[PDB]
This record gives sequence, structure tokens and C-alpha cells, in this order.
Amino acid sequence: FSPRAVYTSGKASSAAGLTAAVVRDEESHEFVIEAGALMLADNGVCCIDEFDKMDVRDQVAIHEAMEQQTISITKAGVKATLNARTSILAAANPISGHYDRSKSLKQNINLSAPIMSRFDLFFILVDECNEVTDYAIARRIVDLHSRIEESIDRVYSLDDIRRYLLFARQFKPKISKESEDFIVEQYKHLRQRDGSGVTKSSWRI
DNA sequence: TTTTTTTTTTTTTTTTTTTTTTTTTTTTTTTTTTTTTTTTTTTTTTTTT
Repeated sequence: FSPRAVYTSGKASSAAGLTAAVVRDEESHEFVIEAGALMLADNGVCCIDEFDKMDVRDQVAIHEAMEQQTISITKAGVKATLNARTSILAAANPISGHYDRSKSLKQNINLSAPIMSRFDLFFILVDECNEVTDYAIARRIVDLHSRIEESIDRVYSLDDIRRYLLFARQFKPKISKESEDFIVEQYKHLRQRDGSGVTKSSWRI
């Protein structure tokens, strides 16, 4: 869907191929930067798949771009600081391949703590062995495979969404005073869900 | 003692600079030598009383 979206998998990517490389300009004394996945996705989405299997030496590059939205090159004869204003959309398998609901999120994935902290939302997709959802998923899959173009009745064209989203990204909402007060109150509630007595949460607020 | 991540570390090159090596290249004057003149110093056939 997204323009300016890169897809990448766990081990198939290097570090120079993930952030940036430098090659010599054969026409002049200049230097040309070879953009990587985290830079083609600038002001877009970098979908990293198989995130847990992605090398620690490359997790460092990912973490640098996640935490400071920039990539710095000091190679081959140039220093160049580059913009990496990507948003990361990652998928990660749990350790053992399955999510143990008896352990925290930290104990289930082998992501480094700095990486996990640079994530706004963690969506756990547990496979419940539920017969009714098995039925619903089966109907959806079999219907898609029966009526390919049909069974896709989206209220908005996907180009329409692309235009709408591009337009809306120009808006810079402000925070009202009552929104400020509501934010502090909801943050107080969110913190309170993490105290003693009640059941432990997957990760702390 | 079966599985597993950092560690090199030998091998591909590529860069890449610095240094040593390589490659390219007729024209133009001058001068001696020969063969000519040319003024001058003889010198060898002309004649008289």
C-alpha cells in the first residue's frame, strides 16, 4: 500500500545495505551515497520481518535510526549525516516459536531492551485454539481463494487512501488544554494498572 | 559431550596514492672546399741605328 515503504527480512540484509553505503562518483571528485532500506523508507514505513533473527550488528543500526532518526556515514572519504525519519513496522517470532502467556514480553522475545523501548505499540498475536475463530478464518481464506477480485469490497479505493493520507500528513495537530488534562489523567490510570496486588502485566508502563 | 554466536583470518578483491619509470622527437645554421676573378710582379718573345 504505502509509497515509500521498504520490506526487509531478518538475515538477508547487511548493515551497509540497511542504512547507507558510499561509492565513488566516476564522473567527478564527488561521492555518491547508496541509500539503504532505512533511507528509502524516509517519511515512510520500513517493514522489518523476522525482526528477532536480525543480526545484533544490524540491530545496532536499526536502534540508532530509531532513537535519533538519522544515519551518519564516515566511510570511503566522506562524512555525511542522513535523515532516517522512518517508522518501523516489525514482526518477531517468540522464543520457542510460541508465545508463553506465563512470561512477560521481555522473556518471550530476544530483542534488546533499547530496541523494545523504541517501540510505541506491542501487539501480541497469540494463537488461541478456538473452533469458532478457526471457522471464521477458514471462511475468510476459502472465500478469498474462491472469489479473488470479488470478496474485496473496500469502502475506499486504495489510491483514495493514498491521497487522503498524503493530504492528512500535512496537518500538525495541537494539544488543547483540556486534552492536556485528559492526557495526564489517562496516564495516571495507565500507571495505576501496574501496581501491587493486581495481576502482573506483560510489560511495565 | 551434542547443539550456538563472536572472533578472525585467510581469500577475494577493489581503492588508491605515491613514486619511479616510460615514451616522445628535425631543423637551422655554419664552414670547408672547390672553383672562379684580378691586381700586381715578373719574364719571355717581339724590333731598331
